[PDB]
Formats: sequence, C-alpha cells, structure tokens
Amino acid sequence: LYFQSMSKQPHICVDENQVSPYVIVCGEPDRVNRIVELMDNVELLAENREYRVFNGVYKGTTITICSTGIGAPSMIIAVEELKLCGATHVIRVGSAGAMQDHIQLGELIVAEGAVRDEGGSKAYISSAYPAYASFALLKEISHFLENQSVKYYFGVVRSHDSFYTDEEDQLCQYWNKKGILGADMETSALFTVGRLRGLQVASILNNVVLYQEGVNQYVNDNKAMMNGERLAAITALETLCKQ
Amino acid sequence: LYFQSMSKQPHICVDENQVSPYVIVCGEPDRVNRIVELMDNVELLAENREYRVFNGVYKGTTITICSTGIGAPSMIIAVEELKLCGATHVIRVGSAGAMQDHIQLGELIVAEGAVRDEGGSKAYISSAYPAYASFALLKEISHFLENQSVKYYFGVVRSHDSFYTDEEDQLCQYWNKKGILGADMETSALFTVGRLRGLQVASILNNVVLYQEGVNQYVNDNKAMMNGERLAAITALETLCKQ
Amino acid sequence: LYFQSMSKQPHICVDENQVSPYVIVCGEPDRVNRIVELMDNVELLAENREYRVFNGVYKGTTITICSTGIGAPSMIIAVEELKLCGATHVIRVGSAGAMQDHIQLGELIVAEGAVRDEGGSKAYISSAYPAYASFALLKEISHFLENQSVKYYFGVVRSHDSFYTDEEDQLCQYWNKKGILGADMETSALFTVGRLRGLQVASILNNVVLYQEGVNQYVNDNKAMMNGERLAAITALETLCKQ
Amino acid sequence: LYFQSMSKQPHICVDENQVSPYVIVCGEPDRVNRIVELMDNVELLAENREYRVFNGVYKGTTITICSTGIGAPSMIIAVEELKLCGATHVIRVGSAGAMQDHIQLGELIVAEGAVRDEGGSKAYISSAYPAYASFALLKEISHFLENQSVKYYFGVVRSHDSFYTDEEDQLCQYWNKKGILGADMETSALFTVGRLRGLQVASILNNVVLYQEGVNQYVNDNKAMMNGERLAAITALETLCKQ
Amino acid sequence: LYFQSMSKQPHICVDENQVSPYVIVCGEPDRVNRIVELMDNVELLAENREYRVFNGVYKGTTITICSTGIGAPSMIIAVEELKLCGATHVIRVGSAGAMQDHIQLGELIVAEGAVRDEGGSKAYISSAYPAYASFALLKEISHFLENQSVKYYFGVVRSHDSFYTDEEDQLCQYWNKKGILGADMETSALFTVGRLRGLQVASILNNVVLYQEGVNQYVNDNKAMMNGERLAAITALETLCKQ
Amino acid sequence: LYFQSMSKQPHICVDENQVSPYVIVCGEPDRVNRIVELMDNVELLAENREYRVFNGVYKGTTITICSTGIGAPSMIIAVEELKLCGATHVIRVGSAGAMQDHIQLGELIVAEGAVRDEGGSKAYISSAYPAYASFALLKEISHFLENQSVKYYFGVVRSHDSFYTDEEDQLCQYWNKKGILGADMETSALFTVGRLRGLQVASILNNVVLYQEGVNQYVNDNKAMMNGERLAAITALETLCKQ
Ligand SMILES: O=C(O)c1cccc2cc(O)ccc12
Ligand SMILES: O=C(O)c1cccc2cc(O)ccc12
Ligand SMILES: O=C(O)c1cccc2cc(O)ccc12
Ligand SMILES: O=C(O)c1cccc2cc(O)ccc12
Ligand SMILES: O=C(O)c1cccc2cc(O)ccc12
Ligand SMILES: O=C(O)c1cccc2cc(O)ccc12
Repeated sequence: LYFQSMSKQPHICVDENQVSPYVIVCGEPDRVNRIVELMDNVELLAENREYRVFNGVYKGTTITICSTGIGAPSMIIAVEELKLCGATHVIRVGSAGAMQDHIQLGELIVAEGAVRDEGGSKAYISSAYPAYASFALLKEISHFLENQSVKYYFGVVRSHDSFYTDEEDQLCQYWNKKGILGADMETSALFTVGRLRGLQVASILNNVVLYQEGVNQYVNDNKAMMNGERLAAITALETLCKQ
Repeated sequence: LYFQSMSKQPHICVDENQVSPYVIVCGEPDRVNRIVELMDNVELLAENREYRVFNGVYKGTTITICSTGIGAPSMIIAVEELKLCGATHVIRVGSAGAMQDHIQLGELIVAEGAVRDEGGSKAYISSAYPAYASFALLKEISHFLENQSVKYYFGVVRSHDSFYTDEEDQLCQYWNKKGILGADMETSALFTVGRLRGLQVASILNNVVLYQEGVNQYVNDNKAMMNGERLAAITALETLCKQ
Repeated sequence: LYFQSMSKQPHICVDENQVSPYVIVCGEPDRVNRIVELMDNVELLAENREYRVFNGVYKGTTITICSTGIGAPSMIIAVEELKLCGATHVIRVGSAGAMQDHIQLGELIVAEGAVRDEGGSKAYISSAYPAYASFALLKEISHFLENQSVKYYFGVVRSHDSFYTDEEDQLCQYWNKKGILGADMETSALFTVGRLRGLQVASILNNVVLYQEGVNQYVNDNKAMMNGERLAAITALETLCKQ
Repeated sequence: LYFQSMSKQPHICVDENQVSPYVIVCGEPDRVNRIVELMDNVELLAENREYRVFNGVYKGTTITICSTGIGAPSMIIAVEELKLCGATHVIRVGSAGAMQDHIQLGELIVAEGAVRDEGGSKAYISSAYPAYASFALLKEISHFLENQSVKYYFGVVRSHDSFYTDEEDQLCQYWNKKGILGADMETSALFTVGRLRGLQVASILNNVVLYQEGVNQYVNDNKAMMNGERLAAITALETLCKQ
Repeated sequence: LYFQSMSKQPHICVDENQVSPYVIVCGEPDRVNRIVELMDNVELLAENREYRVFNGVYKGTTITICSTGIGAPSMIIAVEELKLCGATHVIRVGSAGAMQDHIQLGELIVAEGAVRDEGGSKAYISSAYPAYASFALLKEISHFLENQSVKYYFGVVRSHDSFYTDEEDQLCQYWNKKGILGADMETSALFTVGRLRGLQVASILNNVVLYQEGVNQYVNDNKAMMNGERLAAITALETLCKQ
Repeated sequence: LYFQSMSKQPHICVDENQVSPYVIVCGEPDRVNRIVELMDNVELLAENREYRVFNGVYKGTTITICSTGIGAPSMIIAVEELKLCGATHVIRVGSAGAMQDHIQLGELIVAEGAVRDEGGSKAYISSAYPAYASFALLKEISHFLENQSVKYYFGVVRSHDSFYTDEEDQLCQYWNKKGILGADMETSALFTVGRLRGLQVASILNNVVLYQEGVNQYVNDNKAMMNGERLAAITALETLCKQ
C-alpha cells in the first residue's frame, strides 16, 4: 500500500523490475487487450487512469504494452516513466486521419518524421529539433511490410493538439499540399521526447479517416480498420522481438 | 450499431438528448464513479477511452459528469463535443500541484485565471487572449466555500503540457515568485476554448502536491486529499444546481 | 524644491503620505476634474505631464483620482508609482470602442478579462499570463449596476497599441467574431502589471464608438457619453468606498 | 461645435489648414510652451489630453510644435493625425536615459537608429523592418551640432514600453554591452510608423539620466538639462527651417 | 550567348539535358574536382560564382557533382535549380564540427535528422516541420559503412547561420547535452527544402573540428580529414549508383 | 604551411598585416577582378572557397577587396574575420532585384536601412535591432552620386534567405506596398553584425532585375548592368579613399 507509492511510477504504476526494454504504446486502453491476444505468457501489470499496462511474450521476447490516452501530454508522461523503468525501444501503434486522397481505411502510415504542431514537445526543446523515427526500427518495419499485401506509406505525419479548430479546413488543405500523409496527436511528442531520453522510437499508424455510406460499407470499413490495427500491432511485435 | 455512429459524438459517445446544460468534467475516469455517489437517479451514459460519462440529479437538477483524461488535447475534445450536445455551464473538478509554501494537501485552489502554457488553447487563438473563470460561477463557488472550514485560495494557476522537463525546478521557482497558486494540465484549455464556444466555465482544484514521511502521514494525507476532492465535487454540484 | 525630487514619485509626483489605498485611474486629465465633482474634501495633489492627481472623499472613504494619458506605457508608469505609494485597489474608469453591434454610446463595458495585444504588459511577463479583473471588485460593480437602468455588459475587451493600422478592418471583424465586447489601449496593462504587483484591479469602460448624423443626434450622443462616464465614475466610487 | 468634430483630427484637434509640413514633436506638453519662446508669430492651435499644439515661425518658416505624452501608442496617434494634416518632416525633441558611462546630463543623443522594443511599431510591421533616421535631416543636424561646444553622440537608442520591470538591471547591462547610447519610449515608433507613412523623421534626445548629490549639484544638473533641451529644440528648428 | 540565358538555370548554369537525377552537393568548389577523380567520363558542365558543376560516371551510373558555397541560402538556390533540372536524389558530402568528445577528425557523421537553426528553411515552412534523411538512402549508406573500418556515427546534427556569435560557447554546451553529434551550416536546409520539392535526401559529413599541436600532428590531421572526405564521397557514389 | 594555419583567418585566409582598415565586399568572386582594374599596386592576397581577396590602391589609399559568396552566412564569416584583421569601414558593392516599378537595370539602390528577413543577423541579436548604414559613409556616397547622371535611390532594401519560396509573389507585392526599393541576400547581415562589431558600414546595389526581349535588348541590358556595377565600385572607392 505504502511501499507501492514508493516503488511504482506515479502514473503508469509499474517499476523497473516489470517494464521490458521493448515497449509498444497505444492511445486506446482497450487496444492493449487486443494486442496481448497475439502474445504468450500475458500478465496485467497496472491499470491507472488512461494507463493500462501488460507484459506478454512474442517469439521468446518479453514486450510491455502500455496505453497512454489521447494527446501529447499523456504520451509524454508515459514516455518519461517508461524510460525511468528501463525502456530502450518504444513503438507507437496508433490511429491517423489521412491527409492525402488515396489512403484507404485500414492502410498503414509509417511516420518517418513528424510536424511538431503539439505543445508537449515544445516544453522540452525548440521546435527546430527534428521529430523522426529511428533507422534501426524503420529498417525492420520496412522489411516486414514489403513482404505482405496491405498498402502502406512511409513519410511525414502532422501531430497536433486539436482537430476541432475553425481553421481545420485551411490546415488540412495546406498540409495536404505539403505532402503530409496523415495526422495524429502524439507521434511527434514520442519522437522528440523519446529521442532526447535516448530511446529508439517509431510510429505505425492505422488510417481511420479518409481525406475525403450504407450499413454494409460501415461494417466493411470497421473490418478494414480492425485488420489494419492487427497488422500494425504484428509489425511492431515482429520488429521488437528482433532487437 | 450504425445509427449510434451517426447520432453520438465520436469520443464522448453521447448525444444532445443525453447531455445536461450543466456539466462537471474531471481528468480521472474513476472520479466520475465517486462523484455520482453524491447524486440521485444516476445513470451510465457512455464509456469510451478516457471518457466516462454519467448523469445524476442533485437537488432536483440534472447534471452530466464527464472524465477527460490528462492534458489539454483530451480536455478540448470533451469541451467541443459537450458544447455540440448542448452544454452551457462546465466546471472542472481537478487536481493541482501547489506553487506556494502554505497550501496543504486537500486544500482547494479556485482558478480565477490561468497561465496558458499548454499548446491546445494556442491552436484556437493567440496566447494574449485571457483564460479566466466566469463571474456567475465564481460568485456561487465563493458563497459556498466561505461558509465552511477547509482552507481555499482564489487566484492564478499555471496550465502546462509537461512537469517532467529538465527545467521544472527553474519553472517552479519562477512561477512561485509570480504568485501562481498551483499548476495543472487542463484549466487554461477549458477556460479558453469553453469561453470561445460561449460556455460559462470554472475550475476547482484539489491540492495533491506540496510546493515542498511515515505510513501514518501517508494515510492521513490520502484522507485529506479524498476530503478535498469530495469538497470540490460538492462545491461544483451546489453551484450548478443553482443555475 | 530638492526634498520633493527626493520624496515624490518621478511621474505622478506624489508620495505614500498622499496616496490612498483606493485609486481610480483614467486616461483623460480633464476627467479627473469631473470625477472629483462627485466627491467631498477634494484637494489637488500633483500635476505633471499627463498625470493629474487629486484626493477626494466619497461616503467617508478617501480615494485618489489619477489620470494616466493614452496607452499602456503611460498607464504602467502610473500603476508602478501608485503601488510604491501604497495603492492596493485600482479601478480604471475609461473609454472603449464597441466591437459588437448592439452596444450603444454611453452604455458600459465591464472588462472581466482583456486580450493582451499591447506591448507594455509583455515587457513584464509572457503573454500566456491572464489579464483579468479581481473578483471582489467585480462583485461590487455587478451589485451596483444591476440596480440601475443603463445597459451594461460583462466580458472580454481587447487592449492594443494602435487603431490606425491598415489592418484595423480585418482586426475588428476577427475580434467581433471572437465575441470581444470592446477595445481600449490600457485595460490589459492595468490587469497584468497590477495583478503582478499584488493590486486588486478592475476596469469600467464608457462606450464612445459604435461598432457601426445631424447636429441633434451629435448633441444627444455627447450627452449619452457624458451620462455613461458619470455612471462609470459613480460605480467605481461606490465599489471602492465599500472596501 | 459640430463642424469641428467633422473637420479636426480627433486627438490632436487640428486640420490640414493648420498643420505645417514641418513639425517638432515632444512628450511633455509644457515643453511646447518653452519651444515656442524661440519662435515668432506664435499661436495656440489646440489643447486636448496630452496633445498641445502650437504654430510658430523660425527664420521665415512656419513650424508646428506638438506634444504627444509618454509612450509609443500616444506618439503613433500623433504621427498618423499629423500625416493626415499634411506633415512631411517630423523631428522628435525628447529625453533619454544614458546607456553608456560617459554621457553627461544635458548632452545630446542623436538617434541614427532605434531598437524596436516597443509594441506600437510592431502593430504595423514585422520587427525586422528598420527604425532609422532620414539622411537629409541627419545631415543638417550634424552640420549644426559640429559647429558648437556641447557634446553630442550619434548612434543607436533603445525604445521600450517600460523601465520598471524587474529585469531592468539585466536589460541595461545587456544593451550597454551592445553599444546602445540611450533609451526612450517613443523614437522607434516615430521612425517606423513615420517612414511607412512617407515622412522624413529624426530624433534629438536630451540626456536626463546618468548610466550611473547635494542641493548645489541638483541645481547645476537641472540647468544642464535645461540647456540641453534648448540646444535640442534649436537644432530641430534650424534643421526644419532649411527644408 | 542569349539562348543560354534562356535555357540554363541562372545560378548553377546548367539545364535538364545536363543534370542527372542523382546528384552530390558539397560546399567547397575544389572538392568537386577531387570527387570527380573517383569517376569516369568526367565533364565540366558549368562554373559560376560558388557553383562548380561536373558530370561523371560511377559503376555505369551518371551522377552530377555540384558545389554550393557556405550556408543555407546558397544551398537552397542549388537545390531549387537542381530540382528544376530533374534531380530526384541529392546527397550532401560536407564538413562538420563535432559536438561530442570522442568524434575524431576524419570520422564521419551521417545526419539522420537536423536541428533547423538556419533561416533558409524557415522561409519555406514552420520550423516544426522535420529535417530528416530519406530511409532508402540511409539504408545504403549504412550497408556500405558497416563493411569498412573508419568510425562513423548516425544521429542528429545542428545546422546554423553563424559559429561566430558571442554565445557560441553556451550553444555548444547546450547542444552537446542534447546529444547532437555535430554542426554544419547547410544540412537542415537540404533536408527541408529538398523533401518539400519531393527529393530523396541525405547528408554525410566529414568531421573537421574536435569538440575539444606540432607540425607532425597537423600533417597527420590533414591526412585523416582527407581520408574522411574520400570515404564520404565514395559512400555517396556507391549509394547513388545503386538507385 | 603550418604557420599559415596559425596566422591566417580560416576562411578569408588573410591576416592583420594584409587587411586594410577600408574594405569593399561583394558576392561574386569574379567581380573582385573587375574592381581591381580601377586600382593601382594591385596584389592577390588569398583565394579560398567563395573568398577571393585582393589589395589595391585608389588615390593613395590602400583598400582591400573581398568576395563573400551568396547569402548572409557567408557574408557574416567574412565580416567577422575582416574585423579580426583590423577592418574599420566596410562597403558592400552588390546586386539587387527591384521592388518598385520605375527602377531600371543598372540604376543604383543605396541601402539606408534593411529589413532583417535573413536568419544570420538573428543569430546575434533580436530582430528589433536596426540594420542601417553609417552616416559618414552615406554622406560621401550621396555627395559623389549627386554629381553624376545615372539614376540612384536612397531607401530601404529587404534582405532575405530565399527568392524561390512559393510565397515569392505575395512577398513582392507586400514589400512593394511598404515602399521597399529592392531586395538582396546580404545587406542586413552586414549592417547588423558589422555595426555590432563597431564597423562603419554601407551598401551600394546595382539593380539587376526589373520589378516587372530580343537579343538587342539583352545586350543593351547587360551593358547597363555592367555600367551600374562600375559606378557602384567607383562610388565605394571614392568614399573609402576619403576616410
Ligand atoms: O486477436 C486477433 O487475432 C485479432 C483479430 C482482429 C483484430 C485484432 C486487432 C489487434 O490489435 C490484435 C489482434 C486482433
Ligand atoms: O461517497 C462519499 O460520500 C465520498 C466520501 C469520500 C470521498 C468522496 C469523494 C468524491 O469525489 C465523492 C464522494 C466522496
Ligand atoms: O458633476 C456631475 O454631476 C456630472 C454631470 C455630468 C457628467 C459627469 C461626468 C463625471 O465624470 C462626473 C460628474 C458628472
Ligand atoms: O526661452 C529660452 O530662451 C530658453 C531658456 C532656457 C531653456 C529653454 C528650453 C527650451 O526648450 C526653449 C527655450 C529655452
Ligand atoms: O583521388 C583520390 O583517390 C583521393 C585521394 C585523397 C583524397 C580524396 C578526396 C576526395 O574527395 C576524392 C578522392 C580523393
Ligand atoms: O575596367 C573597367 O574600366 C570597367 C569597365 C566595365 C565594367 C566594369 C565593372 C567593374 O566592376 C569595374 C570596372 C569596369
């Protein structure tokens, strides 16, 4: 009761004896339960606020799965506390809204780099510092994805703090013209804070919004997005077990 | 199944028929369950990611209780979708870390104004726009609090995107000298975005960190913080049922 | 001659033995003469540049009346020197140009908060710090105004350094859409610098420009504006004598 | 009564039939009365708030003398309205605080350029735009000053919105090291806004503060500053009558 | 004479018939002459200001070699005009000053990402946009370098506009603590502008300054730097001929 | 060989025994060869990258001529190293693109002031610091130019880091309306860094682009630009030999 408040990190509620060097983070707590279905020797570590934390084993490698909620500030809390617990490699398995016409629902966006349009990373360092993915991780992600059939795109995503501003339309058109593939709320914060803490970082995003329907299409789309999530999780697991 | 995706807001997962004009928001999903214990005719509306949404009745007035997770971006999603559902008055019942020496754990900080050091509100409008609480709400909060015994402080809080930067020490000392009472991650975003959407807004914060112990003190402190949370919730409920 | 340069503040030209804790500031030197007509035991304290300084008594309370000229920099000089002389409560009785259609000439705008679009407050502190009015003062201002017949509006004003830029039209439309009630040159500087110096602060503004005429209307409008000024001064005096 | 509000500029309260193309501006209203003592055919044009406006004749040339109060915002109002009245050449006769050790009281600083650390000019144009004095005017100012005995310095001044910030000490040392000669509140705004409105502009500043005393020295210093003011006014008058 | 001004790009002085899709850029004109010594079928294309442009063949692939002078603005001119001439892959072979202790002269820094502390890229796009190297190119650079003996480092470099500011010491220590490997003047501009123009981009830097000597050591150091340059050029050539 | 690396500045490759107090800088290395044709006792000092450095004598005065390449960063390197070598007066003889309709090719723009829209000067000091030309130098430049027939214009130029951005059209129209005479890449950096290093600075620009043709006109235009360059060089030489 008291020894836990002493030993555990205050938000993710785990310690260095529990956290693997290899970690997958995702925004949605329920996604953690889905991801561990792909793994053996699964155990619940902690549940606190938006932070749901499990360990599992994939091809002999222990990997920690951690939800972080929506947005840079909740991601950054997780990244810092995971680092304190001995994390060394962190892959985000997330969702994105497409910023280019021909990206279908359930297709994947692999963030090589990210526009730092969220405030969280800016608390740490000038915006001029690059948010980009680790080469070692991208190499394995590429090797895995090129050997299957679902379409995927490597490039730049935009991370931001709100899609509900009255300028959303203007922003979407501007960023589309700059060749941004998709938008999320967290990738740039993982890339910036993680790199500064010496972590290897990457981000694999399931497309869940078209750039721009009946019950049948609705069901088909849901299945496509579920398939994309599964592919993203598998790609991350395959990448991390090879480290 | 399909009609819900049509009718419900995509994150808080409720509609205009469900949401009261009067709303309490909090960061912690489990706090919603604690708050509704103070209310009658309670019903679960939605549970999605960090958004846990209930209705209850307090002295004849229906009030919606909504968790929002940690950080401005998740708060802003909630504020926007609540507005779309017909919210008119929103009070944050939250936690803060004290920025002045003599603020004890479980004492309350009522945010008259907030430093906009989070990125979320900046997506909407120049930082020069004031984050401040609605007079109508502050009047009722003051009237209630002055008639009880727990210490409370009206003034400025700082809202930010990270307490884990290497400059945290420098920031704390700077802001202490400027007379800031406490820090959180969300108040300024509620105040800025809410006011811009025409909402009456306020924020009542339970102090959960001293500016600067045995098992006994640990238990005493936990009780004090629980008492402070309860007081904050009651103050918000008393304020909203009088609108 | 020499002892005065030693004892008096260098711009307002008064000392701590002269200044009341309770102060009204206004931009126009001649307005001071008009305000003291409402007061007893009136005495001229100092006249220097745009700073015209008088004491008077209103319902048994001594209150200092001080002009400050146009603009944040001249206001800030006054605020700092008044603070040094022992001021504790300062109310601005000023003029504004309306930023909403239905605000008539001589109606009052009570600034709950202010957009810090002037440079003066920015010299002191990041623009993210809120410019807002003190609750204690707003409560008394509201109580007084609700008991009379002239229309008044509580909300946000914009303070700025120039209404003569070629973008004035664009600014007016932008700020109108954001729900700003009116514009002046000084309120945000009083609110920011005053709060930082530990002063209770408020601002009551007479509307002197429509958002958007014969000799008869011209005379009627002048009378309306004079009536509004008188009401603003009375409201400030009633508020301060009750402290 | 009504025709005046139609014809006169709203702050300086004069029209195009009254204002000379050649104008001296100063902060202090009482300085206008002192300056016109050096001139013939003097007439009071207007008195409104901090704006005291006179015409006089110096060596056959009619020149308008206009006070502007303290600070960029009140200066800018004057510059804009003078421009509207047909001003073409404007010289500031002002005061400065020295930022270098060996500048004595009553010695003159001629601003070749100015640091735009005031908000007023920033309302008009990016800070990257240069605040500098007109060559035609500097040539005549130099020609006049080199032919007399009081020490004077050509170079950069800093214009700002407050000398009362808690960082004043840090600012003074920083700017001293950058070779700034002196500080005022208005020069950069005249230079920036005036140049943008197509005016020839210059600024001659009487030093009134040492960078860093008995009744005797106090009197001697006052005389020195009065002599410096007189020299500055004469230099401006000699320059403008030669245009 | 006249047809050339019509057909050739105005600074690099070549056209689309001359430029290969595959290009090496370097700052030093004389480095171009050294690089082409490694190539067959070499021809001088143009010589204009700091832009010295040659074609050569390396393992059957035609590659253009182009000097760009020092600094982002001259680099950006080259990138834009090369793009207009049909460039698709551009590798910078440059020099850097080390920002970490154990990087020896003539060891290589491969820029995965770059801090955009130069103004050139900022003319195009918000600093929040990432300056990073293309995965396809990094994969080949890594594959080549891991198969030889000279030490090399993948990571972040800082690109800037001056190493001669009085804050150079403070900057070096700050950036060293952030884990930056080395500094140059151009990499971030190539990465930002090149990516925006749809180019594949990379940067291989020869270390020419220790983070922190007799005639013998001087000669040894010069040889080491020459060997490093040669290695960098070979790596770029090997990478591009495989595209 | 080794003593040179010890004694010479690392980019301009000259020392204090070689550099005159009086210096002309230009962007184009080949322009140095053209300028020295106007001079006696000419000697090549150094050739390194874009830096071509010669001494010559003009009417008994030794003057150093130094090319600097394109852009602020390469200019700033030259300014700093020239200062270290004992330079005291530096005049830029450069090219500009006209920003006003009636400025013909080969007419001269004398920069009184410059918009600091390049990053190089910003590395040194806040953009609010003025980039302007030295009075002593402008006086002599004016005296010389008024006594000949080629049209010339004194006023503001804009210095920037790229003319190839997609906003070039918008920028040109904006700056044209603000009365900017012409644009280059270096003037503001010379003015800012040079003034901070205590140098007397000026800039004389040959117009080489109309704001907005057959072989005959092409040849006529080339001659006009050559004549303008010659005039600019002569003006600089006449100015410096009189110091
Ligand atoms: O359990 C599955 O095989 C599965 C099937 C469908 C969707 C899934 C999504 C995940 O994130 C993980 C696993 C799945
Ligand atoms: O259920 C309670 O009475 C209670 C008791 C203790 C702590 C509480 C905190 C809340 O937010 C709400 C209610 C309580
Ligand atoms: O003297 C008055 O009663 C009066 C009458 C009319 C306008 C006034 C304006 C003031 O600011 C103060 C007083 C008045
Ligand atoms: O009236 C004077 O001769 C005089 C004498 C002394 C100081 C002065 C200052 C001024 O600005 C103008 C004139 C004077
Ligand atoms: O010519 C060489 O083999 C050589 C030898 C030494 C250094 C070199 C540097 C280069 O950039 C290219 C080639 C070399
Ligand atoms: O050599 C010349 O007389 C000459 C003739 C034509 C153009 C010139 C340009 C220069 O920069 C310098 C000299 C000239």
